[PDB]
Amino acid sequence: RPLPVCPNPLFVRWLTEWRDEAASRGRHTRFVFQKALRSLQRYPLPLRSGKEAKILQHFGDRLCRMLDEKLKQHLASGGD
Repeated sequence: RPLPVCPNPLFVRWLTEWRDEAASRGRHTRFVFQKALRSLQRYPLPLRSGKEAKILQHFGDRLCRMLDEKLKQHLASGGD
């Protein structure tokens, strides 16, 4: 929604779109994107870095790494 109520990370939409694609494609990573996304929705801190996602074991180091790499790519490319 266009309502900026609750600072939801750029990580939120990524975990949402990857899990959504994973539900349509049959990707097994759908489950790891879920437990990460649910953790973020119950966590009142806007994760700006994968360093901040690292403390959350629900994500895991692989998940935290992907998010931080994507955060880098997006700012560099404008979109994605």
